[PDB]
Amino acid sequence: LRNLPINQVGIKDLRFPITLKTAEGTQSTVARLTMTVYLPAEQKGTHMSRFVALMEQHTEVLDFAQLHRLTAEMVALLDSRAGKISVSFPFFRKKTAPVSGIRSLLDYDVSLTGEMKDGAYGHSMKVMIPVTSLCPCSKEISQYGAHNQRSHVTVSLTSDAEVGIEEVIDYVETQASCQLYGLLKRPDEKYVTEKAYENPKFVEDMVRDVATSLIADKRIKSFVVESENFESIHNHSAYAYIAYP
Amino acid sequence: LRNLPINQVGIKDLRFPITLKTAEGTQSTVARLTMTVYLPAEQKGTHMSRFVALMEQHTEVLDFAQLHRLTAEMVALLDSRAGKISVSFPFFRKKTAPVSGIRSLLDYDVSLTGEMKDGAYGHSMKVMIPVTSLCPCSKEISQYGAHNQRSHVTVSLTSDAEVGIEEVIDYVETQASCQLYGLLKRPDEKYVTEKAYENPKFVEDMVRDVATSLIADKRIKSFVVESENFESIHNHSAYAYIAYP
Amino acid sequence: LRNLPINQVGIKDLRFPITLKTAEGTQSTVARLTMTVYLPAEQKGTHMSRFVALMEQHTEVLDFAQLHRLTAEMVALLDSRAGKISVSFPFFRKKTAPVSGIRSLLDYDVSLTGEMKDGAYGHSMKVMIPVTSLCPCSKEISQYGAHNQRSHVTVSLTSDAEVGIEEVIDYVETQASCQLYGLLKRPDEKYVTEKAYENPKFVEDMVRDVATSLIADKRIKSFVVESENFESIHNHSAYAYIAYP
Amino acid sequence: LRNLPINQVGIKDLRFPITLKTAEGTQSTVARLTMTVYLPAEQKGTHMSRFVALMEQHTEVLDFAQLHRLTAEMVALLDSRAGKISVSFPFFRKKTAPVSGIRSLLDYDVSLTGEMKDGAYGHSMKVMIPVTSLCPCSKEISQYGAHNQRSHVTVSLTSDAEVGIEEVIDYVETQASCQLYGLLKRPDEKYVTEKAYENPKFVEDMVRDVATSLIADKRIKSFVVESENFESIHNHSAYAYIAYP
Ligand SMILES: Nc1nc2c([nH]c(=O)n2[C@@H]2O[C@H](COP(=O)(O)OP(=O)(O)OP(=O)(O)O)[C@@H](O)[C@H]2O)c(=O)[nH]1
Ligand SMILES: Nc1nc2c([nH]c(=O)n2[C@@H]2O[C@H](COP(=O)(O)OP(=O)(O)OP(=O)(O)O)[C@@H](O)[C@H]2O)c(=O)[nH]1
Ligand SMILES: [Zn+2]
Ligand SMILES: [Zn+2]
Repeated sequence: LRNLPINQVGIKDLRFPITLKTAEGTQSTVARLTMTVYLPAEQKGTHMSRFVALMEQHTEVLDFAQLHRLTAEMVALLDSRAGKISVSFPFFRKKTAPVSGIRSLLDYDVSLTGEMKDGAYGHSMKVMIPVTSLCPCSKEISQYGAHNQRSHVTVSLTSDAEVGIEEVIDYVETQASCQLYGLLKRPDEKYVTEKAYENPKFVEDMVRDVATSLIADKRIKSFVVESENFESIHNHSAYAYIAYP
Repeated sequence: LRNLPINQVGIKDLRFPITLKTAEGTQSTVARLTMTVYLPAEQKGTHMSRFVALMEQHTEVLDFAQLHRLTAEMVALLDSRAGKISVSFPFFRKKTAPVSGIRSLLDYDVSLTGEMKDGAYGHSMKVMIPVTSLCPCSKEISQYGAHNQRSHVTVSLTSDAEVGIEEVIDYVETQASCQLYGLLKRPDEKYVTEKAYENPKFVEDMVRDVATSLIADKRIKSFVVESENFESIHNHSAYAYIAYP
Repeated sequence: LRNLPINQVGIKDLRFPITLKTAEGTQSTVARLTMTVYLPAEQKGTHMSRFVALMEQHTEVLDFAQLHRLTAEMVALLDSRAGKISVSFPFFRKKTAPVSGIRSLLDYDVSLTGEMKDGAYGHSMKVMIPVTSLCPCSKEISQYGAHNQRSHVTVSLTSDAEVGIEEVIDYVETQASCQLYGLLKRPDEKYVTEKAYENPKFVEDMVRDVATSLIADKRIKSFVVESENFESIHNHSAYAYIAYP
Repeated sequence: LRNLPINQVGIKDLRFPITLKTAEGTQSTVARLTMTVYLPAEQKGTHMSRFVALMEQHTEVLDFAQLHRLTAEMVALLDSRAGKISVSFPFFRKKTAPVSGIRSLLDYDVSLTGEMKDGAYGHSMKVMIPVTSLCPCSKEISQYGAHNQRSHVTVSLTSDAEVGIEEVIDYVETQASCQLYGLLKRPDEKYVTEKAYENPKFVEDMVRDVATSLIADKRIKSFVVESENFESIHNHSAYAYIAYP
């Protein structure tokens, strides 16, 4: 009576090396794990060591399948009817060379969750994409030139089916006025202006475009899209988000 | 070209100094503000300048009523049906050492949110109370000693009636194995050490014990209680939360 | 023999409200304090409560004089021949209106140190200034428009004599292609492009210009100047610094 | 127009995945890189693209020698007399629980720096070891219990000879009231709790005890030892450092 069920309990912010397999190759990274389960009213404690125990044992590559695998095994190991694992980490993508084979690397911040309710599995995903946004109402008053600044686009979402980290990166960068590339001389600098100068976007635009994509994709049962446009003109961001449904 | 509502759009993390009135006095602090409005589909973009305007003008001491006032004035100006203000800040309170009674400030992190949805007002608040936790497992099994650590309890709740920040602080501080003070003399430090060793609590115990107090407060419609213990024997945290309902 | 003198010891990251007096008015803020003293080889411990004790007692406005005052009083209170106090906090500046009396606020991150060696006082200062830098080699390849991004300029320095937080802000913004103002319509936006478009600067330029000022000022016995130009084109900064002498 | 040398100029916080070789094995981690060169007075600007180039090309396991190799290759390419590379990263090591012997990784933060000054090479390294501290004052004065907390010991040193990261870890872990492990079973947790209560240490004691070990290592020319204890009875830290010489 006095004691209540605890929605979730376990470890949080355990920093752990993970080798990650996505559909454009395997890569090694450093993740930060949160791992928890439902604890019923009559049980005083969960078992804290078993969460770390699980991760130490499982040196298998982490993909969508392996994340289900761990999460079901977790509820198993700790004798609970529910629980979640989250894995946050930087994710790197190789961008092949638009000039002579000089291809740069770009870093993204990604976070995968896996959840077991009673036997039912559910997964969700969060990905932050840094982009170079350009303003179209700052080119409208100025005869020449415009207000350019770095902007971040986060995309949180839930699906029944597997959805690649990169598919989401791409969903976002497609709409990007111009995305972040690696330093290449004169050649790669000419067409970074013109792509963002004649089609520039606001914080409101960026969320709409990305949302439109996300509505289309029947796998995505729900999402949130945030864009943050760090005004160079003030020490504070322009911000907007959309949730669906 | 466009056909998508934006749930919220505005400025985020405007860092702004403020003067705050609470039951126990008035203080000067520094705040992060996020302020945003609903944006209808065919409307292309909100009016970013107007947020900042609103805040430069109002020099009024912040208080439950003032937040309401400010959030209704915000949807008015930017001409919108719904909107949100959130103000985050360190909050100070004067404490009394338990034996010697020497006075010292302790610091807390607060976030207060006002929301308007078609004339209706809601306010929620988040508060973070650092306290001490001491492990009952370590106490029991050991011929002496008990590992203890600083821990963050974070309460978020919603209410129609105003709940004082200090009120949420007392609910937590009371239940903590023991609480923190800036100033302690030998007898004080003797007191607190022994207090913790007498009243050990799992992360489960804290959130449970705090949740109950909250449930016993008719004003509170909903809450989350989190407790993170930065285990002094691990390099990760123990973590638990209860959500009501 | 086995035990050594400890250069410094005390409290670190004590978060405390301070009312700060500079030569353009008094303002209230929230500071983070580090406070320490030399501990000789024969002494096992310092006195940790006295650092907090001092701050609780002294509710006098903090200016250059008051910071000496505290620092000498500190070594006194804790019976040591040396020690330092540092105070970090955000500092706000009122920027009067270039159009009809609509004047915005901008936040800066400042940090003041005070040190007593044997009786000799020494002070130093650190100030981070956010600026809107524009590139002049990105306007050189493009016929119209250029690569604009937010950049941060930190200025650390030591003086015999008082040097105002604002004098340093100004030293930096003078050289600024354009500095951060508050949102004003059409009027204030026209001359934010032209000031940074015809005189744009790199990371190397910004450090040189600011250094030149700092060499001039006979009060400044030494400094460091850092500029960080967060490339919107990559998730990593362009960086440079100069130390003198 | 210009007449001022720049001590260092380059890119900062390039976030890059790496493979690292140490005495006890080879691991995959993620790194922040800062790379910079000396810039002579009348030379206007360094060549930012070339830093990134250098790193995309070299896929070699990182190791003491490789850092040297990389920093000499860097001044070569950018055509400069002096320069600095610094690589920061989480570092993992496999530990053995003290009683049960169960294996678990603990995580550390390392920063390795190479510097070239006119053909001469220097390397320094910084390392942060989380450990447990337990107060001897609290132990003494109290009829039972001792407040303890997690604490960060941070060692920075310079040497002509290579010092293994794990070597610096062992110097600290040994002196800690007790050390951390990811996995502990009851007997293990019993062990560590009791170990700390037996070997209590002021922040003064730790840095002192660790400093001595360092002094006893002819390879180390200079060092700083810091220890921050996140006091479980306060909301600020105790802090001390020794600098040699
Ligand atoms: N549930 C819980 N356990 C904790 C906390 N802090 C803490 O040190 N522990 C340690 O973790 C233990 C929980 O059980 P455990 O994971 O070691 O597993 P167990 O001994 O119950 O059985 P096992 O050997 O089958 O895993 C407690 O007995 C205690 O020693 C906490 O806040 N909550
Ligand atoms: N020096 C030191 N003191 C500590 C640490 N941790 C800690 O709790 N303390 C507490 O702080 C005390 C240091 O003295 P204090 O500031 O209370 O002053 P005091 O009792 O020596 O004399 P006072 O009453 O004249 O100030 C210790 O006795 C201890 O209870 C630490 O790491 N170093
Ligand atoms: Zn325990
Ligand atoms: Zn103590």
